[PDB]
Amino acid sequence: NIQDKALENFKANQTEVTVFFLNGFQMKGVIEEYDKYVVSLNSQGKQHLIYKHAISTYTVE
Amino acid sequence: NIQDKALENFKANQTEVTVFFLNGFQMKGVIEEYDKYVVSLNSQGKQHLIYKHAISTYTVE
Amino acid sequence: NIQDKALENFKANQTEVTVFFLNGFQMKGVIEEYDKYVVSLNSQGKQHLIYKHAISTYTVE
Amino acid sequence: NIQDKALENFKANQTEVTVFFLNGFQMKGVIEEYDKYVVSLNSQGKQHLIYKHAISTYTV
Amino acid sequence: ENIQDKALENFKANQTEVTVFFLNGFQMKGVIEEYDKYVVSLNSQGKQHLIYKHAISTYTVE
Amino acid sequence: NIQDKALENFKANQTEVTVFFLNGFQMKGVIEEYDKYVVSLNSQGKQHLIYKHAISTYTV
RNA sequence: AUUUUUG
Repeated sequence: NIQDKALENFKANQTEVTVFFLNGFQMKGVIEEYDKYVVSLNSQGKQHLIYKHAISTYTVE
Repeated sequence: NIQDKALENFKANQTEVTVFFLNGFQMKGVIEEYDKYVVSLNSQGKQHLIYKHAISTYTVE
Repeated sequence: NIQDKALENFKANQTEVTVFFLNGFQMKGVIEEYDKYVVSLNSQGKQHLIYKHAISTYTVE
Repeated sequence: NIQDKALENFKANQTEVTVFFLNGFQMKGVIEEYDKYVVSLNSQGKQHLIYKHAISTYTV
Repeated sequence: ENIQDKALENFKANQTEVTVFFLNGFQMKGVIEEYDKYVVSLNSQGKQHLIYKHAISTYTVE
Repeated sequence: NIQDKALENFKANQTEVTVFFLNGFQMKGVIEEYDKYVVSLNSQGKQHLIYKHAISTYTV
């Protein structure tokens, strides 16, 4: 299970991740929480709740 | 459940959330009800029964 | 399950809903009958068997 | 289960149905077979095996 | 009752020229080498292609 | 099952895989690891955790 | 509502 380990890892190290969506949209932020379907991303201070079915790629720095 | 506890929060407080669809379009309204597949959003008097598969993110102004 | 309760209501009350597709297209008709995977709509005479995966939102007044 | 009741009468009566795809493109033909995921459509003279996930609506 | 695997089968053995249609509009021609629940392997321009079924719209011959 | 076989192979010898996304875009790299849903691809120095629902084709 | 038909 690479996913939970990766999300867990980001959440922990408070890594600034770039989330690429399927429609070409994107947000740079920090993964705060997450379950089987969503992912909570703190970006520019505002909280964004994201469905994984919309996410495409998670990229680091 | 990160999702459900978030969906209940908006629901309970009549919070004004912005819903972003996978097609870029966005809607603002209160979360009247929800379940495992859809979300009912009261917005501008009219009721919108929205499918989760068509949503990508939730946020507040 | 809010989805089914809302659809029987649209089916019973014989109310004219507007179906918004993911690609931006819209159709305004009446919800004949439905099931798990699809929805039969009587819009502009001819009938249409729509997949819920193509649907974004149901909008009533 | 309305999806099958619909896919049966189209096949049984060799009904000419219009298939609209998610991208808006539309095809015309007769449904010959179908299972859980795909549907075999004969259009003009060539067979097309189509995944339901690629379909938007059926119209007659 | 499962025509998907009945169709993917005849193709494989007869190495018949199949034309794959992607949802994104793309096209690819070739012979079905292998397949399963989630993917399909199509051999085209001397190259191998492992394709997700969720990206495919339709299969057509010739 | 061809998926896990192929995925494991590329991962075995760290092959040069070209991943095509549903939007036609492509990224060339080596499949580090993978699971039922995602795939970790190192390409151009960066590491990308990609969901299988977002991928279209793998090429060698 | 997270890898082939309420996606």
